[PDB]
Amino acid sequence: HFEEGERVLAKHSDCFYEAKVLKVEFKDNEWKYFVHYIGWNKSWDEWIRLDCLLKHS
Repeated sequence: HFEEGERVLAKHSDCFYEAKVLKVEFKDNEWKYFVHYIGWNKSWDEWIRLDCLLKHS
C-alpha cells in the first residue's frame, strides 16, 4: 500500500516512471491510486492499480 504524497514508480505501457500518489481510493474490493508523472503534463494524471506500482529502492 501507498500513501497520499508518496513518491513511487508507476508503470505506463512498457515501463516505470517516476510518479507521485495524489489520491488513494478503495472500491469494489480493490485499491486504486491517482498518480502524477513527475515532469509531465497534468493531463497524463491517471488512476492505476496496485500491480502497476513499485516502491523505490
